[PDB]
Amino acid sequence: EDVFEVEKILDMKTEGGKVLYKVRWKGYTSDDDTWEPEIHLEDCKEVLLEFRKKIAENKA
Amino acid sequence: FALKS
Repeated sequence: EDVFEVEKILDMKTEGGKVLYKVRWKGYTSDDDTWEPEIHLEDCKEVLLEFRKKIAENKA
Repeated sequence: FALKS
């Protein structure tokens, strides 16, 4: 009921020691993006890696 | 598939 399909990750921040990744949910608008802890992504690590590849390349 | 906060 409360589980949804991830599309891609588009940002990352640390908030009070919490590392959070901004998730774009498949089929939803950017108004529905949420900040998720890395633990919520442990089943879609490849999606997180694609985002980390981009930010490393953009630096660079 | 992920829990959405």
